[PDB]
Amino acid sequence: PQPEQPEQPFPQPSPEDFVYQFKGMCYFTNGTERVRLVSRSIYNREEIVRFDSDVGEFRAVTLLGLPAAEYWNSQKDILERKRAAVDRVCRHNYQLELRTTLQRRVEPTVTISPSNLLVCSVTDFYPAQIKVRWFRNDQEETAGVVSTPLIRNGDWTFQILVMLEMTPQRGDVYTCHVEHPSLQSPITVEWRA
Amino acid sequence: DIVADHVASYGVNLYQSYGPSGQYSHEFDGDEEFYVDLERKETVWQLPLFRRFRRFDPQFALTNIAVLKHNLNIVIKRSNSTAATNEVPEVTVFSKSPVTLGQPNTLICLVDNIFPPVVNITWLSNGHSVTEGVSETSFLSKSDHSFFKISYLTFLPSADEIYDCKVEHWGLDEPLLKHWEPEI
Repeated sequence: PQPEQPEQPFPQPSPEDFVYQFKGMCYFTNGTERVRLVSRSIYNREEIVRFDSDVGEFRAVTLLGLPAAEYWNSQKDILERKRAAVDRVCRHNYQLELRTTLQRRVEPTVTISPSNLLVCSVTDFYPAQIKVRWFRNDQEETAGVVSTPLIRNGDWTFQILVMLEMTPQRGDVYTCHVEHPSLQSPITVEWRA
Repeated sequence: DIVADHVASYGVNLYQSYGPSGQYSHEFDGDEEFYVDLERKETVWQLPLFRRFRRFDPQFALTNIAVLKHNLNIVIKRSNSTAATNEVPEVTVFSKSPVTLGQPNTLICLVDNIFPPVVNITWLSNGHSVTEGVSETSFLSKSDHSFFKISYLTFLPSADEIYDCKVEHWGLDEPLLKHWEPEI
């Protein structure tokens, strides 16, 4: 109930480098209602062997990975374990997950500033799911709206920039409308020409 | 090509000959939760949030990584020593927040498509290297089995100081300089 768990690999019997990777992916949908564990053994970039729990056994994927698999699949106790790592390793960490990562919200901070172009800048937010809208006089603009892709900061915070095209004039009032889980009610920021 | 609400790697394990060096980390929705130091034998959390009710046995990492050594050597032989192909890295620098001359901010330098996981991301103030106020992420995994690393530099925007992300990596002929200025 206390620590996180992980997946466990197995013994299979211009400088140059040889790289080996092992990724123990879990895959979540509807909370803990759909969970798929994959287990990827990788030589350099070639995925060579895999245990995907929608499958129930090891499988090679390049010639290279075949002895590795043949052997493990024979070893009854390994399957035994690897079959139940989707409950031992995946659901577990999602429970500890539900109680930390998946409760942490961070209010984005909106800023509008000139290029004639006009940039609504939405900085520092988490989770990833955000919706940004522009408005020219309480009236949704969409044709001018050009966004950057979502920007992952990798300090657990995201940003996005969302540009709007406007040939300006007096009177005109432009407004950026941002909705995000951190928030009880949407943020709006206006810019006066 | 897999759909899911959340993707976690409860086991990014990486071992390689050059060094030899390895790494162990856990990622969740594309963000690094912790990495395990492989000398100091210690879980190094990336949010103080996790250092509240949760730990993780750093021994488990070292066991995993020692196996990778075992299994790597085996596949080196088995492959007739097919070495890694040095790909070419995608590099950017941007600010963490809108920039106001005089008001403190952070430069984020994002070195992407890194392979193999060997790289020297350094910073540069007016062409003399800065080493203080820097800090980087570990290696972050991606689903085509390359990596990305992100270095950070806390700076005071002024119409006086100009910065360069010097990225050294075998895929390149010479070290890449991405360069950045504030607008005055």
